[PDB]
Amino acid sequence: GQFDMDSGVYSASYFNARSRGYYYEAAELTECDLDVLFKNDAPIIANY
Amino acid sequence: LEDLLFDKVTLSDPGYMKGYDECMKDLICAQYVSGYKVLPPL
Repeated sequence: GQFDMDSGVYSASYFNARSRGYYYEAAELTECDLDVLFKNDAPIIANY
Repeated sequence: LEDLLFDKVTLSDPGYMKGYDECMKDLICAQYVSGYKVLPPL
């Protein structure tokens, strides 16, 4: 935070690496039925 | 006697010229992921 820095062997910041590639796997996931929520009668609060 | 004392003590060397390339491929490796560096002595 200044400019009239004294001499000395200071410790600067850690320069973090950068993204080089993108690797992806998904195991070929299928789809699950969420239309079962709209398939039968609406559930009762006592029997949700 | 210095040889025996330094051998019998359980101390690991922090690589001062190669360590970044040794951990790259413990706490010494933890330095570069945590964000602290152990400075060499005078």
